[PDB]
Amino acid sequence: GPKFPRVKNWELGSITYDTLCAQSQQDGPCTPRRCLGSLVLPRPAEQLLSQARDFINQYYSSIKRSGSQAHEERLQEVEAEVASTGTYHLRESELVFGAKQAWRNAPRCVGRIQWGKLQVFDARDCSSAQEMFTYICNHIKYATNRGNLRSAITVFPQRAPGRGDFRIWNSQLVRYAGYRQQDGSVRGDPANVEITELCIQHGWTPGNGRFDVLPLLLQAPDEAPELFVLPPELVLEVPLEHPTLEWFAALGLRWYALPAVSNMLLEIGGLEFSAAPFSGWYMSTEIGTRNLCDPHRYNILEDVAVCMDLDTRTTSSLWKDKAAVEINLAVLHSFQLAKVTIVDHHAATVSFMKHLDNEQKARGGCPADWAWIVPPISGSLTPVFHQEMVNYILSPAFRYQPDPW
Amino acid sequence: KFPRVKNWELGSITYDTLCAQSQQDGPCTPRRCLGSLVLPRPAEQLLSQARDFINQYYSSIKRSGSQAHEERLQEVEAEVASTGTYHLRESELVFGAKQAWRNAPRCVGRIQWGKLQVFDARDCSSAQEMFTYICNHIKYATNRGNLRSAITVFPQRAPGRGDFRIWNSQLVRYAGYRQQDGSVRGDPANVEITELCIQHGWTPGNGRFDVLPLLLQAPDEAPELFVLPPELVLEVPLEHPTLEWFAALGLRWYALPAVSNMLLEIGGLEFSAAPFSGWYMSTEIGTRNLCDPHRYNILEDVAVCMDLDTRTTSSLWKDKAAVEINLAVLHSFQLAKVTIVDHHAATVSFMKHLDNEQKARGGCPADWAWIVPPISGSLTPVFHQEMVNYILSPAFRYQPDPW
Ligand code: HEM
Ligand code: HEM
Ligand SMILES: N=C(Nc1cccc(O[C@H]2CN[C@H](COc3ccc(/N=C(/N)c4cccs4)cc3)C2)c1)c1cccs1
Ligand SMILES: N=C(Nc1cccc(O[C@H]2CN[C@H](COc3ccc(/N=C(/N)c4cccs4)cc3)C2)c1)c1cccs1
Ligand SMILES: C[C@H](O)[C@H](O)[C@H]1CNc2nc(N)[nH]c(=O)c2N1
Ligand SMILES: C[C@H](O)[C@H](O)[C@H]1CNc2nc(N)[nH]c(=O)c2N1
Ligand SMILES: [Zn+2]
Repeated sequence: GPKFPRVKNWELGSITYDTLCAQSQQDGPCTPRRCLGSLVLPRPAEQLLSQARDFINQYYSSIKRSGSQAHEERLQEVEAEVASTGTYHLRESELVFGAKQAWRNAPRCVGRIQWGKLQVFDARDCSSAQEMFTYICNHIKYATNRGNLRSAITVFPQRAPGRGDFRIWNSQLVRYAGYRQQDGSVRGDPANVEITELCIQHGWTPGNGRFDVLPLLLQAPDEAPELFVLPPELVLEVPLEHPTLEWFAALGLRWYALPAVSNMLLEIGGLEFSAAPFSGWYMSTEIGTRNLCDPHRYNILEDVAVCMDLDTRTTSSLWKDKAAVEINLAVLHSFQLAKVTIVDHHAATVSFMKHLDNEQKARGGCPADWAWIVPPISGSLTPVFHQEMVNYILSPAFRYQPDPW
Repeated sequence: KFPRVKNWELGSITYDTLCAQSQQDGPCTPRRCLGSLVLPRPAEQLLSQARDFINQYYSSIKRSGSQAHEERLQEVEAEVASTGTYHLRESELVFGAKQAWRNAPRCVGRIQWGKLQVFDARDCSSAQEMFTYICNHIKYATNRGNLRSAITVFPQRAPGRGDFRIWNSQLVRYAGYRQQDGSVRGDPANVEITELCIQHGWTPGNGRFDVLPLLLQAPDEAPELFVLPPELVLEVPLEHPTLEWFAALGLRWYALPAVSNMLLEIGGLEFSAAPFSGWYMSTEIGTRNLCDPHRYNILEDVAVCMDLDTRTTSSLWKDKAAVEINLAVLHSFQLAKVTIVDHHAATVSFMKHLDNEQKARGGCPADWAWIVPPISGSLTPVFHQEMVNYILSPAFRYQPDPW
């Protein structure tokens, strides 16, 4: 019957039609001849005006005022401003709506049940690297909130014609050092090799531990970046122990409480906020499966299996699956004990199914990237595994952007 | 512009150029991706597919462009022009079946693709004859537990008449008996086929693991019922290497996975009954068949036996039971000496396959959501590997249920 993607849940037998994808203005990487959905990197003038008009229409709808005089004056305001300046500026309440809408729009986030609850710090008055540092520290203090984490975003000035960008160089506000060795290996987190070497080229005195917190490299328009060390008491970490395996604590493993992405671009109504770091809380599989067990990350699967006395010489003992489970349980248990917000992959995905049902009623669909939504252990044990998903790009949005160097 | 395909664990990059040869559209468009969807959203026609397939064949035997080739193309041409259809030589059929398996994007076992026993059953005129061919196939493929991949191919679709079909979705399937209180005894995926069997006269049982009969159908005839002789259906009792109470759950599974409702398309010709088999990957039995909520759904029972905290997701009880159940399956198949492959060995060998395919053909169509196992995804190398999905022919396809 309906001319929109049919979407099926194979566990419960239920069908829906996504009508929201109609609202996609921006193409993704797929064509009728080939599906490129599994690729991680999906490879103005009047152009700005129409993005702006579209965003202002979205704002007036969210407050139920489409067609009103407040609505048509705001449009006229926006084009007048572009008319003479080439760009325009967002009201405070517009920025707050657009930031939540960007989270809500993100196909790869499983945490969107929470989308309506986001503290938006407005930092569009910021004019130096020192000041960014102050805002960032404020963000971390508020978001961390002694372990009872609160979702938050801090928005720095938008991109502007000619003038250089605001940029945080690090990919997260909290990142462990990755030190390349003589023996070709790496101490710390291999993911952070490059940002580590940049920090050093820029005058940071490197440690040599597995869990050295990096300084921040902050860049204000048309200036070399500057280096700022986070005060250690601001950076809450959790030491990792296991509820029954007494030796697990002796491994000296740890992770930080606050995940906070700092290198993504927040785009709203054509405006481009190149520095707009955002934070929530972790799903446990991010730490316990990916960060600790990826072969190219900490890679601790073998060491843990040896302690558990598993047969690591044969795949069919499932030593990998057993070790990974215990690591995940340790992460959950240690966060619980420390009273630091965290969510397991079962709670997370159940809440995402609720989110999908909310959005079906509210917008008639929800863009979602199945390969990312499904957890990296125990996939089919979660209800998202059995749920078809339609992936597409809406604006406002979080986007990847080239690295500044 | 061709796709860049990156592996994120090793940082290596390929380009897929094989996809340029795709002639069929997939479910996606520029505006939206539909890859996680499970089901799909004249003479010159047949003639191009035929020419193209005959060209694939002669190329493969390196006898391309020449005499045997040009004459084979004329034969196909002469036959289509007069009859609106043609027929394949046995050795072409053999090439086509292997190539259809090779091209299947959802298949993690393709390293094996060159090793396929092909039974030509195109001289089949009755359900009875289909039954005999189906038994030889089971007997050959099972091989007392040393499983061997096989396909049996029945007579192709013809404009004039209905299809040869096997109603059952696999050759071995456990009964599912719906209760008046909604609930199911046996395998809830097989409720509708169980019911069809009874309607066509089968005496039901009441076990959790009662093996179904086959419903075989010769063209335009009511389907016919046939019982598989119990000694043809090899089964493995499930026990656990260290948990003695596990055996007592009375769980088992059959050795031979043989798909029997898909359509085999070669050279524009369609083979509506062409059952195929190989061997199981352990996660198919251990994770999906026994732990899916809408399958036998044994996760809670196992967790209670292991004495775990059921009250909370965050004890990871589900993850712990799943792992033991998969362990039980591998141990049990190893003990009965029946071919099985675990998901680590399987995905490791699929990686080697992508690499062979890259050198040979310049790409490999693969469906990431189906290749990555349903437990321990990121623990296998495939998780970390970008994959391009597209339809090449020869191919296995879905087709509608005959009832
Ligand atoms: C409330 C707690 C939250 C949880 C548990 C959560 C969970 C996640 C997870 C697990 C991922 C995938 C991570 C990975 O594999 O690298 C993700 C992606 C993402 N989330 Fe969240 N999220 C939360 C809140 C937030 C917030 C506050 C924002 C921004 C306002 C956000 C925006 C994103 C974006 C943009 C991505 C995808 C990044 C990319 O495409 O590469 N989420 N989320
Ligand atoms: C030799 C051992 C083999 C193994 C271990 C294997 C493994 C698998 C697995 C795990 C799947 C996913 C099935 C599911 O989740 O339901 C699959 C899909 C498939 N395999 Fe295999 N395979 C093997 C051999 C074969 C053979 C011999 C054929 C046919 C000649 C074949 C054709 C297929 C096809 C067509 C699919 C796709 C099914 C669909 O689209 O629904 N495979 N394979
Ligand atoms: N490689 C780099 N740049 C770069 C360029 C393009 C993309 C990119 O990756 C994104 C996707 N993946 C990465 C992280 O995204 C995440 C990470 C964690 C995450 N998890 C959470 N629970 C939350 C974070 C924030 C709110 S919830 C949610 C999203 C960030 C990194 C650099 C490394 C060092 C300096 S530049
Ligand atoms: N049944 C429905 N939808 C439907 C229709 C066609 C196909 C389908 O799913 C596929 C996926 N999967 C199924 C069989 O595929 C398999 C199964 C097992 C398998 N495993 C193996 N190891 C092998 C089998 C043979 C050689 S290796 C490899 C492939 C078949 C579902 C309907 C619901 C309501 C009205 S109609
Ligand atoms: C190749 C593949 O796209 C890549 O490994 C993806 C798979 N799914 C993922 N899912 C999440 N949430 N995060 C990731 O980094 C990835 N990696
Ligand atoms: C919606 C989703 O695509 C569906 O559940 C798929 C996911 N991946 C799968 N992968 C395999 N091998 N088998 C399956 O049945 C499925 N189910
Ligand atoms: Zn796609």
